[PDB]
Amino acid sequence: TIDTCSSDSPLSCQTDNEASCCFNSPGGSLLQTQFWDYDPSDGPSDSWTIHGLWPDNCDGTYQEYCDESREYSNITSILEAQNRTELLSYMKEYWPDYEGADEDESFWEHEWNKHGTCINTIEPSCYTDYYAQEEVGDFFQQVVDLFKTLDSYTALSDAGITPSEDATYKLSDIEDALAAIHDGYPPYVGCEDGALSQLYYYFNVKGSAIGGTYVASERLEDSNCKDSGIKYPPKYS
Ligand SMILES: *[C@@H]1O[C@H](CO)[C@@H](O[C@@H]2O[C@H](CO)[C@@H](O)[C@H](O)[C@H]2NC(C)=O)[C@H](O)[C@H]1NC(C)=O
Ligand SMILES: *[C@@H]1O[C@H](CO)[C@@H](O)[C@H](O)[C@H]1NC(C)=O
Repeated sequence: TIDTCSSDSPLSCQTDNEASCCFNSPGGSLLQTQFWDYDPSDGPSDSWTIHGLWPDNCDGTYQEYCDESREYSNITSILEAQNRTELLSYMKEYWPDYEGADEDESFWEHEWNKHGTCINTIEPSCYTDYYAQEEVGDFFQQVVDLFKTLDSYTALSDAGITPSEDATYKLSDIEDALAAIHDGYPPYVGCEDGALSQLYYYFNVKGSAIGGTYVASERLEDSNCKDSGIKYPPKYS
């Protein structure tokens, strides 16, 4: 399985170290991203859903599509062959493609192909007793594991911010509510058509992107929402 690194490994971006299986670089800013899909709606009525996990450069630029030799068109088959049946079921529910389950496969391919291949600490050479595409399955499990710790809907709700046909909301309230689950660092807050739509939670990493310690870090992009008037549309309305 993946190599392990010391829990006092140096923090990506925040320190100056050499890329290795125990140092995420140049992709040292890891973004756990989420969606609020209301039209069409997906996922539970009271949960956001997974967009992905992206390695950005420390300056906010990013690499994409970093390894054509490890791009795939069969993520669902890879997960089944690895017996990750509960992970796959969870993905269908919490990492949906909005268009429908039949588009889930292409969405997951996109996320692995585009972004997973750019996570340097995930490469096969970072494994003991590697088996073909082990890191692909490991990556999907890690996204889910991080997502589970970032329950945006509850954090918002606890701050009095719940989807509504009529209520509208202030950016800074949205930001503060979400910062409370992220060590005081707000996520990127993305709106569409004046509706709350996307979140990026930024982290730096001690050790490997699989299994290392994810440390809440400062957002490298703030928001494209207006300061107020933000709609939080109810799902399945
Ligand atoms: C998913 O697709 C990949 C890419 O084709 C499969 O891995 C290849 O398997 C072929 C045919 O068995 C091997 O000869 C190649 O060497 C493999 N390529 C790599 C990069 O490993 C993989 O087996 C597929 N997985 C499942 C479960 O269907
Ligand atoms: C999945 O189970 C099959 C059949 O038991 C086994 O051959 C295979 O090695 C397993 N793979 C993993 C990753 O657990």
